[PDB]
Amino acid sequence: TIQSSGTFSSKFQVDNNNRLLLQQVSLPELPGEYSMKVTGEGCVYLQTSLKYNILPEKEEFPFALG
Amino acid sequence: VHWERPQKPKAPVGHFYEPQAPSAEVEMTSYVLLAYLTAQPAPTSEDLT
Amino acid sequence: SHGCFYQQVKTKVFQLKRKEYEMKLHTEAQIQEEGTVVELTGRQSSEIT
Amino acid sequence: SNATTDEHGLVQFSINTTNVMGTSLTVRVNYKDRSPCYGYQWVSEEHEE
Amino acid sequence: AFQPFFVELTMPYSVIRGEAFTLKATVLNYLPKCIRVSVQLEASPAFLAVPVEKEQAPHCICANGRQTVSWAVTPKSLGNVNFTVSAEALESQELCGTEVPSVPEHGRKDTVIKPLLVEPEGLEKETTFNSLLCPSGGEVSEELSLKLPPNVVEESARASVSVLGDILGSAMQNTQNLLQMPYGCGEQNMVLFAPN
Amino acid sequence: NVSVCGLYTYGKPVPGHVTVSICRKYSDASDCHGEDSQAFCEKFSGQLN
Ligand SMILES: *[C@@H]1O[C@H](CO)[C@@H](O[C@@H]2O[C@H](CO)[C@@H](O)[C@H](O)[C@H]2NC(C)=O)[C@H](O)[C@H]1NC(C)=O
Ligand SMILES: *[C@@H]1O[C@H](CO)[C@@H](O)[C@H](O)[C@H]1NC(C)=O
Ligand SMILES: *[C@@H]1O[C@H](CO)[C@@H](O)[C@H](O)[C@H]1NC(C)=O
Ligand SMILES: *[C@@H]1O[C@H](CO)[C@@H](O)[C@H](O)[C@H]1NC(C)=O
Repeated sequence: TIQSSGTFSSKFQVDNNNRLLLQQVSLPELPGEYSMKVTGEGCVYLQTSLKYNILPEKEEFPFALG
Repeated sequence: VHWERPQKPKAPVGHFYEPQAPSAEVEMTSYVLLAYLTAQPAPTSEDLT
Repeated sequence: SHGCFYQQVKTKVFQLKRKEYEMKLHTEAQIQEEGTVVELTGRQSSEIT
Repeated sequence: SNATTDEHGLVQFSINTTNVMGTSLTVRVNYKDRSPCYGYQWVSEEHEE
Repeated sequence: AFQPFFVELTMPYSVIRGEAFTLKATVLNYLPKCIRVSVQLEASPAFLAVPVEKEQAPHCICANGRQTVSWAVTPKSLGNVNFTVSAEALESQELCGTEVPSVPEHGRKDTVIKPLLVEPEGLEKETTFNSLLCPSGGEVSEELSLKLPPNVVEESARASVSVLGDILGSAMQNTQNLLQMPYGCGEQNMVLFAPN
Repeated sequence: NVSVCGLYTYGKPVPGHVTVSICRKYSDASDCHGEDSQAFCEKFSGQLN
């Protein structure tokens, strides 16, 4: 279970039948305070990926000799 | 994550076919793995990550 | 009328590689008002080594 | 020991001799192999040693 | 299918919100008559387009005759965005050719609606996190705080999680694939023996 | 003999330009890191009427 402060909850179930099944889900909040709560038996690998865009700076006015 | 040999062998090396240097990257990485996986009670979490 | 002729060529059409052997330069000058042509065989052994 | 080529490409290397019967000497600028893609059977390049 | 007189556009599959790009709209005529065309595009506030040859009026295009125009456009919104292009014929303009009837069917004007994709401006980059939560007959927890808003752009922040069990991603092939017959010297014998 | 014809919407003809690169592949070059595997090529430019 994935619980997020901004009322964003999510649930997932893992069983032998869906042993190798990959359950992917999006995360829409810019601020992230995601709490993972797992119960029962069995290990689970959780991979999280985040992406964005940058480079709106680095345009100053030094000497540079023209 | 992984580990290679000293990123490229320093002294004059190469040409191809792994001469006197089989690259041993999979084996050493697995050795590191087996090490991380070993503990007396049971392994921890960080080592498993 | 004065001096001699020059020319810079490119060795791309030669493909200076494994299965293209030696260099024979057969120059042929045709002197005017006689139509007399004469040839010279040179630098056949340019060592593409 | 290393050294370098001067204006005339000459190197006067001296070696003291208090050793075994026969001495072998070699000098190279590159390594003991035709470093760029030598094993193909359709190659054409070398570097004298 | 076909159309006796159609207008087709050209633009890539995706663009960027910051930089601009040209939209090439061409019109093709297959009827024997030669007619002048009024080609334009209805634009939404999700972007900004400017023509390049709008002052000069088209002349005409006869059978198998095609003309083309362009528009320097820059997108503002993000994702899929609609673009509308309207093209039609004209009557009483016998200046290019001899005649110009210009009487198509009720749908005498081709109003095509094509969408295009646009990604958020700025250099794209990622960040990763991983974890192995193993409840062995109990409960386990963890907290992942995602926070990287320095000099970024709104709505470009996307995140995602993936739950699995991966000792089977490559379990299939090599297990089935190896098991061989032993032979050779001691070295080769071990080579073919130990892996089994 | 060589020919080029372009089908379009409803297989109708299309006007434009064409550049045919007829070629023979795998030349005398070594083909590794500095030698182009590409053998002789002939590029013909046509104006698709
Ligand atoms: C803009 O593009 C969208 C598609 O991305 C169009 O949305 C479709 O609209 C029709 C009704 O006009 C619906 O029946 C379809 O279900 C919609 N798309 C799909 C695939 O379901 C939309 O019409 C376009 N125009 C506007 C004004 O948004
Ligand atoms: C060879 O030895 C000299 C010292 O005599 C040293 O300066 C040089 O760096 C050495 N060769 C290389 C490749 O470094
Ligand atoms: C040459 O080197 C040897 C090395 O053992 C040394 O014994 C000898 O004195 C040297 N001779 C010289 C520097 O003339
Ligand atoms: C090739 O084209 C020529 C005319 O350009 C034609 O006469 C000939 O039959 C064609 N086919 C061949 C040569 O196989």
